[PDB]
Order: sequence, then structure tokens, then C-alpha cells
Amino acid sequence: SGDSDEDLLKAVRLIKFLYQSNPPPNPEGTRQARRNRRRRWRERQRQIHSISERILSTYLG
Amino acid sequence: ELVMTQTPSSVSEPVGGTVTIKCQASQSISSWLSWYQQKPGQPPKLLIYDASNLASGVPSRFMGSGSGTEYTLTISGVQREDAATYYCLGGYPAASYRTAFGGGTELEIIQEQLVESGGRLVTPGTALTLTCKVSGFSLSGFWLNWVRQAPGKGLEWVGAIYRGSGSEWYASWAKGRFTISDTSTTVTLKLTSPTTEDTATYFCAADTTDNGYFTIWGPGTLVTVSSHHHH
Repeated sequence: SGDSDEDLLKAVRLIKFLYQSNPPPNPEGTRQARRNRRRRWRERQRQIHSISERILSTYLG
Repeated sequence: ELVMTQTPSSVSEPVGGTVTIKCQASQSISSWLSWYQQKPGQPPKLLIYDASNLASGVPSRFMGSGSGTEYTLTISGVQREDAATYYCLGGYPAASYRTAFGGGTELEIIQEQLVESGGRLVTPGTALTLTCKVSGFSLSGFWLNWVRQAPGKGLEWVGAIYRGSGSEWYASWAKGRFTISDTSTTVTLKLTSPTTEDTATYFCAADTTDNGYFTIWGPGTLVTVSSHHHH
């Protein structure tokens, strides 16, 4: 059962990586590409949240 | 830890007849269930995703169902081109119970590129390195899985890597034995001390959505672990 503790820590580092690898977007494209990069980021953050939630609940289920 | 109990082993059905393949998860996997069709000497092709969703190009005759823990693939108006071998894949690499394939059902009837190289005849003991070259992925980071298949046996999940980080995840049997590593346009699989029980075709599959299912597969590489004999 020593593995399941390291597994959860490994799992959290991945979730942490996921978020860190989706950084807030740089303003360029005058409200058009700026709104596109904004929309894109929000979509991805929703996904990162739902994957985290699902990964994590296997460790507290 | 996760065990996909698949029934039946095999099914003989005439053209037009209904075909019902079932998977029973050992743990609550939810939407984490995908169905794959595999033809002789071909890598599996994705059919159904997130339990009920149909993959792009797949005909309507293939339906995916899921009631909590029990899962179902129905091929309704069966055709001669559906004579293949079907498997379910349940779970997630990063999940506590990992991701596992069902036993598989053999049915008889009456852009993104992945290439694995390095499959050779190693002698029992000899370290081996299988390398999966990755090209055309509009994706920076994603899961790159290693799936093996012993001759005339089912698909097994070796492990995966989240292409960005160093998040290596392996099956119970695989840990210690195997080592997945990341590079620029590549991902390797190292067999540290292989036995004859490691003779199989090794495939590298990509999860291009991060939802736990394999969309793109490689051709496969044949690995043989056997000692030489006199001629």
C-alpha cells in the first residue's frame, strides 16, 4: 500500500503540470484573436478541472 | 487493479443478426470505456468512446451502452466486413486502478502518425529498446501508451507517459520490468531484463483528447525473445 501514496503524489504532479501547461493567454489580435485565445483557454480549464476531479476521486472513492 | 471482465469469448453469427458484446468493470470507471475493432495483422481501430459515442467514419450499426458498471457493444445489422476481434478499454493511466483491456471477443460471420521500430530477436536477458516516432500531432502534450500483444493472445496495456512531463504510469506486472521515456519527436519503451513471456507485437497508441481513449495507433513492432538453435 506504499505505492498508492506515491501514485497519488505522481497523480497530483500531473494535474499541477496540466494547469501549468495551460497558461493565461498573451493579448494579441485586437479583441478578435484576444477573445478567441480567451474562449480557447476557458474551454481547456474546464477540461483540466473535470479530468482532475475524475482522477482524484479514484484516490478518495 | 482494474479488471475488465469480457463475455463471450467468441460468437458465430449470420449476416444481419444482432451481436451483443459485454464488459464488466471491477471498479466504477463511469464514462471511461472505449471499444476497439481489430483485424488480423492490423492495429486496433477505435469504434466507440466515452461509453456511448461513435468515432468519426464508423457506421451506425455499432452502438455503445453503459449502466454504471456493466457495458455493451451491439453490432445490429452485421456484415462480412465486421468479422474481426473486439475489445473494451476501461479506466485511465493516471487513475488508482489504472487502465485495463477486456479479454476480447472474436466475431465470425456466415495528419497524426505513430511508428514503432526496434522489434527484433533479443536473447533472454538482453535489454531491448522499442522506439515510437511521433509526427503531425497538433498537440504538444498528450498520453502516449504502449500496448503489447503475444501471438494469438489479447491486447495488454504496458503503460503510458504524459508527453509533456515525466508522468510514467504502468500496469502491476509491468512495473520494474518496463521503462517509458520521452524525447523530441519520439517516445521509447525499454525492456530491462526480458523473458520469453515478453514475445509479442508492441504498439504505441495516442490519446489525443486526454479523456482516456486511443484514437491513433502505430503499425506495431514484432519482438521475439528466443535463444538461437543450430541449423
